[PDB]
Amino acid sequence: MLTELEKALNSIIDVYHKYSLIKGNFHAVYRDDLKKLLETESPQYIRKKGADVWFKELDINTDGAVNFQEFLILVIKMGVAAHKKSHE
Amino acid sequence: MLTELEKALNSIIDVYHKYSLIKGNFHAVYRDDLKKLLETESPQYIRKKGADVWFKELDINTDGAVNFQEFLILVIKMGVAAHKKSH
Amino acid sequence: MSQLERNIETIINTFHQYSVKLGHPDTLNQGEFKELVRKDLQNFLKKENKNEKVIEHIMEDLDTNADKQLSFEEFIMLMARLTWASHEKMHEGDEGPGHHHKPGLGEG
Amino acid sequence: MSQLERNIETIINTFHQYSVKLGHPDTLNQGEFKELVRKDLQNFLKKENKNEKVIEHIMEDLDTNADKQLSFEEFIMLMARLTWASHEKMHEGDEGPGHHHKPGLGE
Ligand SMILES: [Ca+2]
Ligand SMILES: [Ca+2]
Ligand SMILES: [Ca+2]
Ligand SMILES: [Ca+2]
Ligand SMILES: [Ca+2]
Ligand code: NA
Ligand code: NA
Ligand code: NA
Ligand code: NI
Ligand code: NI
Ligand code: NI
Repeated sequence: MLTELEKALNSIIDVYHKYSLIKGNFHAVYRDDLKKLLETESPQYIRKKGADVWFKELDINTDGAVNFQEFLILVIKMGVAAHKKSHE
Repeated sequence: MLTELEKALNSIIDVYHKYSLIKGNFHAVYRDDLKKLLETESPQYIRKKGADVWFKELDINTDGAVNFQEFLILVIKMGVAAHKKSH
Repeated sequence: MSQLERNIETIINTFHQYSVKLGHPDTLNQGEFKELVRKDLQNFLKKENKNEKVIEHIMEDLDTNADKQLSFEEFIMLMARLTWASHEKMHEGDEGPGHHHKPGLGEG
Repeated sequence: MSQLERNIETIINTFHQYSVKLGHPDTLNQGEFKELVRKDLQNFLKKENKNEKVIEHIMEDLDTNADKQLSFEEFIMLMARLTWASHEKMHEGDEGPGHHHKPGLGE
């Protein structure tokens, strides 16, 4: 059985696929999909930046959606922000 | 023998290591190293954004350095910009 | 909190379980980083745990400021890589046409 | 031009070498993508080229907007993946010390 940390990493994969499997490409979170992702998965201090501001920054190749590679940019930034938040 | 496209991808790996092997971590390009990378490897319409602005955009985890995966963000954005500027 | 927040908290909790032991309580030294990988990453890094020198080079690659300590900013890159590798394992040789996840990293 | 611009130009020229053949001269279809992978990526995707259905699913994953075409914005994610996978192949089982690059993909 996987450890709690390893289960947490696979759970992050499940979180992304709850919004990338909605429509279109299986590994693409579109601008409307990211809005539903942010409003449901991210805290208020992350949502306050704006869904459109997040999408323009996450869409690295500017193809119209957020793949799993670009989604890990959000997980990294959310993890660093949540770590500093625990020491406040 | 590798093809010209595959040699171009391995050459991108070497371009990064010409600045990440200068000092410190072997897979980390610091702020001053990125300014050298941009002034040497990137065109004028990429340098016009600013080295400090590029560094803050590329440093995803904000650890004071740009690793290889964060450098690929610059390669992707330079490639799309070069394709959009061409023709 | 959401599912993603609880997953990130598990990363922060696991990091703090060991960083507080020796030296600076908010960073991982070589001993603390080895214990985290040996126990909490015994499946995702099962082959790497068999060679201690490989574990040392992973931290050296993660230690970007070269202080022989792993801050959370440097440590979370390992979490993103293992999450990326686990998803790549699920689509190893995927032929479609639909979406299906095979057993991920560490046969889990 | 610099070395990085030289490699990006190679990526752009290789893309347009096949995208201009059929249909829209700025995108790749399944046939134009297969030919690019078959010969220009015969070493990086050697094992993948053995299965034709695998090459199709790669383009399916790359097709972000799901219009059965590959714009350069979508195609360049494959170049970043293979560049990443090649650098990872150079550090496979790396024990150190220092920095070294083993042979990469297709070697
Ligand atoms: Ca994208
Ligand atoms: Ca960084
Ligand atoms: Ca410590
Ligand atoms: Ca450090
Ligand atoms: Ca397309
Ligand atoms: Na999608
Ligand atoms: Na360096
Ligand atoms: Na075409
Ligand atoms: Ni902390
Ligand atoms: Ni998937
Ligand atoms: Ni290297």
